[PDB]
Amino acid sequence: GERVQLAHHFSEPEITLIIFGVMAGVIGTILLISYGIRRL
Amino acid sequence: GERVQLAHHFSEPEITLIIFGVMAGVIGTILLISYGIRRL
Amino acid sequence: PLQQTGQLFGGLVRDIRRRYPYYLSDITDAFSPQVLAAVIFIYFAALSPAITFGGLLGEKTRNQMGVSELLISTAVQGILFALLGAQPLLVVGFSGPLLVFEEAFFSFCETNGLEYIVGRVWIGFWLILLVVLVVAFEGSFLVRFISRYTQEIFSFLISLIFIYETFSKLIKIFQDHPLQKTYNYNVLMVPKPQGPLPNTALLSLVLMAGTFFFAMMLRKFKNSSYFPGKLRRVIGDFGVPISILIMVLVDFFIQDTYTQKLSVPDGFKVSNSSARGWVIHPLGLRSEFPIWMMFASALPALLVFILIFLESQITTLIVSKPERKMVKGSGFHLDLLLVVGMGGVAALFGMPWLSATTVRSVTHANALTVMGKAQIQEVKEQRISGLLVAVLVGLSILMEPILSRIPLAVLFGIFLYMGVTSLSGIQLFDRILLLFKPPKYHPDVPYVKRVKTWRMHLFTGIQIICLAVLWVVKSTPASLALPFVLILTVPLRRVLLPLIFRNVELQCLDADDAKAT
Amino acid sequence: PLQQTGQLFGGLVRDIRRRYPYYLSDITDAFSPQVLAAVIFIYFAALSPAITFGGLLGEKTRNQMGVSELLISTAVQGILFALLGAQPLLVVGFSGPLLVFEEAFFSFCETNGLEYIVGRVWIGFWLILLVVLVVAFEGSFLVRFISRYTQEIFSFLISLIFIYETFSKLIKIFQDHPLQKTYNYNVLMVPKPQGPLPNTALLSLVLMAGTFFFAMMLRKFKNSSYFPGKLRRVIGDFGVPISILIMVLVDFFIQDTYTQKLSVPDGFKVSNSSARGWVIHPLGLRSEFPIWMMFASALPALLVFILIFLESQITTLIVSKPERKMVKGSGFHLDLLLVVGMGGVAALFGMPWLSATTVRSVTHANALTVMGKAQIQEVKEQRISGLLVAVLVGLSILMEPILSRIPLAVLFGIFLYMGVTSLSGIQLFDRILLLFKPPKYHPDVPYVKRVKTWRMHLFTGIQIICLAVLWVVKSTPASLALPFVLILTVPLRRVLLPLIFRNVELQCLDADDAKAT
Ligand SMILES: *[C@@H]1O[C@H](CO[C@@H]2O[C@@H](C)[C@@H](O)[C@@H](O)[C@@H]2O)[C@@H](O[C@@H]2O[C@H](CO)[C@@H](O[C@@H]3O[C@H](CO)[C@@H](O[C@H]4O[C@H](CO)[C@@H](O)[C@H](O)[C@@H]4O)[C@H](O[C@H]4O[C@H](CO)[C@@H](O)[C@H](O)[C@@H]4O)[C@@H]3O)[C@H](O)[C@H]2NC(C)=O)[C@H](O)[C@H]1NC(C)=O
Ligand SMILES: *[C@@H]1O[C@H](CO[C@@H]2O[C@@H](C)[C@@H](O)[C@@H](O)[C@@H]2O)[C@@H](O[C@@H]2O[C@H](CO)[C@@H](O[C@@H]3O[C@H](CO)[C@@H](O[C@H]4O[C@H](CO)[C@@H](O)[C@H](O)[C@@H]4O)[C@H](O[C@H]4O[C@H](CO)[C@@H](O)[C@H](O)[C@@H]4O)[C@@H]3O)[C@H](O)[C@H]2NC(C)=O)[C@H](O)[C@H]1NC(C)=O
Ligand SMILES: CCCCCCCC(=O)OC[C@H](COP(=O)(O)O[C@@H]1[C@H](O)[C@H](O)[C@@H](OP(=O)(O)O)[C@H](OP(=O)(O)O)[C@H]1O)OC(=O)CCCCCCC
Ligand SMILES: CCCCCCCC(=O)OC[C@H](COP(=O)(O)O[C@@H]1[C@H](O)[C@H](O)[C@@H](OP(=O)(O)O)[C@H](OP(=O)(O)O)[C@H]1O)OC(=O)CCCCCCC
Ligand SMILES: CCCCCCCCCCCC(=O)OC[C@H](COP(=O)(O)OCC[N+](C)(C)C)OC(=O)CCCCCCCCCCC
Ligand SMILES: CCCCCCCCCCCC(=O)OC[C@H](COP(=O)(O)OCC[N+](C)(C)C)OC(=O)CCCCCCCCCCC
Ligand SMILES: CC(C)CCC[C@@H](C)[C@H]1CC[C@H]2[C@@H]3CC=C4C[C@@H](O)CC[C@]4(C)[C@H]3CC[C@]12C
Ligand SMILES: CC(C)CCC[C@@H](C)[C@H]1CC[C@H]2[C@@H]3CC=C4C[C@@H](O)CC[C@]4(C)[C@H]3CC[C@]12C
Ligand SMILES: CC(C)CCC[C@@H](C)[C@H]1CC[C@H]2[C@@H]3CC=C4C[C@@H](O)CC[C@]4(C)[C@H]3CC[C@]12C
Ligand SMILES: CC(C)CCC[C@@H](C)[C@H]1CC[C@H]2[C@@H]3CC=C4C[C@@H](O)CC[C@]4(C)[C@H]3CC[C@]12C
Repeated sequence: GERVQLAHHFSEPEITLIIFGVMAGVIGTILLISYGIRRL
Repeated sequence: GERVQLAHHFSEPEITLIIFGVMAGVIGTILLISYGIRRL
Repeated sequence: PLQQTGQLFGGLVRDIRRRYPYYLSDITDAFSPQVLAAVIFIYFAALSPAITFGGLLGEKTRNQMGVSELLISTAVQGILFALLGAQPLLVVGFSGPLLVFEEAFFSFCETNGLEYIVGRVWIGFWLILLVVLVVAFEGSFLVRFISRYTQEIFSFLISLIFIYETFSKLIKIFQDHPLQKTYNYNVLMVPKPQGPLPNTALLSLVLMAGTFFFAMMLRKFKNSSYFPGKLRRVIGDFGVPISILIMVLVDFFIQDTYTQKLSVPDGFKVSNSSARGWVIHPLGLRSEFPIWMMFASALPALLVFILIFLESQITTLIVSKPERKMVKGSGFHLDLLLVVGMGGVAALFGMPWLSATTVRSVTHANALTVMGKAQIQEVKEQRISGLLVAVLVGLSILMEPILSRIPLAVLFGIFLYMGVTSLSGIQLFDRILLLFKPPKYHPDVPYVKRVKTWRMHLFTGIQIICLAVLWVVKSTPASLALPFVLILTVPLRRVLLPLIFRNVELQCLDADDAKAT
Repeated sequence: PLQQTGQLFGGLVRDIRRRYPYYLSDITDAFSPQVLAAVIFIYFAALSPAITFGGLLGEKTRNQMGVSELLISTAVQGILFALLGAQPLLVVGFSGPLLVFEEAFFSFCETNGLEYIVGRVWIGFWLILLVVLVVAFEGSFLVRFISRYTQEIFSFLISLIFIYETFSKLIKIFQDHPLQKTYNYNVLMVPKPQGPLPNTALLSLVLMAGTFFFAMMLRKFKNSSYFPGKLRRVIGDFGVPISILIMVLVDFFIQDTYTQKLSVPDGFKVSNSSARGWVIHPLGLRSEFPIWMMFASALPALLVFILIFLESQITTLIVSKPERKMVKGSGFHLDLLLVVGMGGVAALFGMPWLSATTVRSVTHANALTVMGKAQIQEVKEQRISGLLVAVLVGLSILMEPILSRIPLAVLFGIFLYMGVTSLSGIQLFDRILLLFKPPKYHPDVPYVKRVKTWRMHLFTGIQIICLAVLWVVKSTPASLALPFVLILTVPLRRVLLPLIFRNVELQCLDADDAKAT
């Protein structure tokens, strides 16, 4: 980073990967819900 | 005129009238000569 | 392209199918002197806003985002968009609305003791989610409801704002260096002139006027019967570069007088090495980032998404008009995905998100327009010019020895040239001119020959009131509401105008392709 | 009018018969706003040369002749010529060749210990004799041998010289007030700035460019489809006055910066009350005037007569061209008699003799030209505009409170406007433009459609060599020989051009009325 940075459990790659995984989960959830709707 | 001017025998009107009279004489001379020429 | 398939990501898939087959021609169509001239012209058109907005951003954010970040973001996003976008003539860069939002968000974060750069990261994360959903459900198809009415109101307003800011910069130069009997001949120069200097304001005015004049004359020459046709067109094609070179040389050979020059950052470094590095931790840099703000970042993300979406998609509509002879197609879904997703990713590196900018993109398209024998004949549609512009913006930090010799006033003349030439194809501007012409002189166009003169003037006047309202909103603290006020013109055209105009009148006055109904 | 009757004073008598019947219309045709605009425009066109040349004359003659004498001579001779002349659109005033002759004669008189003002009196006496004889024998009929070839070479050369001097004055302003880092903020102002001043050169450049730009735009507007037709024409008619007013107000509201202003003499007094009074004694003021110089004054009289005759009669030819739609006729014999005789009389009062000046007269005629719907429709031929201009020049000494607020740079823009607009009807200038055009674009005119392109360009090039030779002669001490070098073009057209051009080619290229042979 720059200067002194507060240390987190998750590093930048780890936390960004987790956020992107949650985002992928939510996107897949909404897409599957859309697939289920419009068919019944 | 202006400042100190040489005194002449003829004043400005007199001298200019004399010059114009001589000019009229010369013009009349050349005109009469032209009238005489082109006819003989 | 604005149709709805009903298939998930269908509009995106269609965009790729439509334009990517032309990929080879998107390279070989660049082999022409007109494309190099366009590169040089749009390079300055893109560099100057980057430098100016980056300076303002650094001033207003304590250098958390500044010139270097904006330069690198512009370069990288432009390269990627040129290589992958469906409309490579769009120019991606920073804009005034984005600067206003950065101001507002920085102020909000200061009030609540938040790290502004981390909040930006979370806005970016929400931006990526929003664009994926919008593109997944083909949300870009709603652009089909933005008719020439709204397109032209937006385009005319942006052009007028561009001209107004260009003139305001010159007025500011006069304010800093007024005309006085006496000056302090010993004035500190670093970092900038600390007091009024002689000849600076007038020389800047002269340089601006001269650049504008030379550009306008060269444009007239390209059209004209002078010189062999091929020479006239190349000289005409390199009109803006030639004008820039002439006025830069004029300023160069005037050693004693000071003129403000372009200034790029020293190197490829963050603007504030004390504040942040290149990568921003989403959980916080100095303080743990609050959890509630991780969710609350969706709303600023919504506003940013709306701003970028409207600017970019209206720009795409304008540059892709049928009358402009674009025969390769554009991708509304793909371009939005690219612009917004790259912006969301850029947030992770403390870099600005961008939008396809109307004046720059229209300037770029016009510089690639080849004119018939009057009538537009074709456009050099290709990816090389935009890619090269982005690369030059990225390399600007290394070419300081060249850029430091270019006065801003020369670029002011070029900006005026862009602003005036951007008004050409706008029917609203054409109709505004008709307000000052007797009817017999109105051209043979359907909205003249099929609409009564006073009805056409009433139609123009209603549009002018919309411009007045929008300009007023721009000049207030609630200027971020501008996209919604602009959206209000779509109901105005579809709900209220038919109450006072007959159908045939509206087909004449608001025509997707300038047709006689 | 150029026919020879064979009767003494016949051409003079015919001139009176031709034009004096229109005397009533020469008054009532002035009742129009175009005529008032022309008055205002030509007032400055005539005043500025009077002031500038009078200043130079005073500097170069020790104020024996200066600004006041030239102003009064211009006013009186203009009034008389307007009331009595056969071509009242000619503007009578001082010119550069006349200034050169005054320089040379003053130098000669200084070398030989002569009173310069008295020698001028005797030159004037000889001038009156010469013109009476020339008019008596219808000598003006020789003007018929000055074809469009010579007319256009002379007109183009005079226009180019006018533009060149206008630009040289601006360059001089920059030389006096260069662009510097530092200035002496305490600089003596009286009589004139004694050192460089800030902002002066650039502000003068801006004022000149702005005046020129506004004049050229207003001229374009008068032609255009904007505004109601009658309003567009009046605004267009008052184009030069409106531009002058705008730029004068701009300079007025800039209090701190210095610009050189028009300066008229304090009152109606001789320039050097110590040197001479109002009436000059032909026999001498301080010393008796030598008799041999009374006869030797004929030769300078011959040279002065040639200068005035050629300038005035070529100007009359140009303004009276058939294509200019002058339907009242001109008097070559009467106008020469008036101009030269009034000059000879003016010498008696220590005042300049004058000539009908080409650029001023063409400007005056063009300001009175009413344009068809492109095609010249008529000319407001009348005596009032010239008479009023002469009266205003005469009254200029009393309107110092107005003239002191007019910067010379504004008039520089107007002079540039005059110089560029004077080139319009010149076929030589039109053909020079064709040298830079591909043949397909050459207009449908007889010298294009009936002459081979390269032959037409050869014809133009020979004319260009004549301009080069004349301009070179102008830039040498033997610049008073210019009328003879110009006369040499008449043998060139009549003796040598037929050796290289066929008859039909010459009828196409040198046409008295632009006819296809
Ligand atoms: C690069 O960034 C430096 C600081 O960056 C810091 O860290 C990054 C990660 C972000 O979180 C930034 O927001 C953060 O500041 C810059 O150094 C800073 O310069 C400015 C200008 O002087 C000052 O910053 C702060 O301004 C606050 C105003 O909103 C001020 O609050 C004070 O304001 C009122 C009146 O306005 C005062 O009456 C109050 O006392 C109130 O405190 C800040 O005050 C205090 O802030 C910290 C809190 O821990 C203290 O430690 C400070 O000593 C200060 O008393 C503060 O002034 C500071 O000078 C400075 N701040 C820090 C933290 O270093 C640097 O200028 C910038 N570089 C460039 C080129 O712009
Ligand atoms: C108004 O006019 C004044 C004089 O006008 C005089 O009378 C009229 C009718 C005309 O005939 C004029 O030609 C005539 O001069 C002006 O006053 C004069 O100013 C100029 C500038 O200083 C000077 O005039 C003369 O300049 C001659 C140069 O050609 C000079 O000759 C001398 O030159 C060489 C070097 O150049 C010297 O080394 C020699 O000594 C040589 O003599 C004149 O010299 C002498 O002339 C007279 C002869 O009688 C003497 O009386 C003088 O004292 C002088 O020594 C002379 O300098 C004079 O200063 C002055 N001359 C006179 C006669 O007053 C006045 O400036 C003008 N006003 C304006 C506003 O321009
Ligand atoms: C800089 C040139 C070097 C000059 C050196 C001197 C030698 C020199 O350069 O001229 C010879 C050559 C003659 O060739 P030519 O007249 O046939 O050339 C035509 C010209 O190029 C036009 O521009 C054309 O139409 P357009 O414009 O494309 O629509 C036309 O094409 P098209 O009808 O078949 O479609 C061309 O044929 O050049 C000129 O064009 C004349 C103008 C020269 C003017 C002089 C230069 C100011
Ligand atoms: C400041 C003026 C006050 C305007 C008051 C605002 C109200 C207002 O003035 O409009 C109505 C009135 C209509 O009058 P109208 O169109 O009939 O007037 C025609 C106009 O003057 C043209 O100029 C004419 O041809 P030209 O030029 O001579 O060749 C034509 O003459 P012609 O065909 O018979 O031969 C004229 O008939 O004005 C206008 O002229 C239209 C343009 C108004 C544009 C207004 C922009 C200022
Ligand atoms: C394509 C070419 C463009 C044409 C448009 C030109 C616009 C130029 C703006 C000038 C006004 C200005 O900038 O005014 C602003 C300044 C200063 O104002 P203040 O009240 O002292 O400011 C108060 C705050 N201080 C104390 C910090 C300064 O005025 C002046 O010092 C007046 C000089 C104006 C010169 C006019 C230039 C020529 C204009 C006409 C050219 C045709
Ligand atoms: C309709 C609009 C007209 C456009 C034409 C403009 C011509 C202006 C003349 C400038 C040159 C000049 O005047 O140069 C002359 C001067 C000084 O020369 P020096 O060597 O110091 O003189 C030596 C003798 N001293 C010591 C007595 C002075 O130069 C300069 O101080 C350089 C500054 C020039 C500014 C350029 C103005 C903008 C030009 C481009 C506008 C499009
Ligand atoms: C649309 C974007 C913002 C993704 C979805 C937002 C929400 C649902 C997700 C994204 C990633 C998540 C965070 C990921 C990591 C952790 C660390 C854990 O010790 C506390 C919760 C916390 C801080 C999560 C809270 C909820 C969170 C912010
Ligand atoms: C063409 C003009 C100059 C007129 C003709 C010039 C000759 C012929 C004439 C005109 C007037 C004449 C002068 C008039 C007055 C006198 C005064 C006298 O005591 C001596 C001769 C003298 C000085 C004359 C000499 C000749 C003269 C100069
Ligand atoms: C408002 C400003 C900017 C422009 C001023 C001029 C406008 C309003 C003028 C110019 C020409 C005018 C028209 C001329 C003639 C007629 C015919 C009449 O039966 C109905 C009105 C109508 C159609 C006029 C309406 C007003 C009009 C359109
Ligand atoms: C000299 C500079 C200023 C102008 C350069 C262009 C001139 C010289 C060019 C332009 C067009 C040219 C002409 C084009 C074609 C031909 C046909 C040929 O069978 C004879 C020569 C002729 C008629 C050329 C002569 C030279 C020409 C007139």
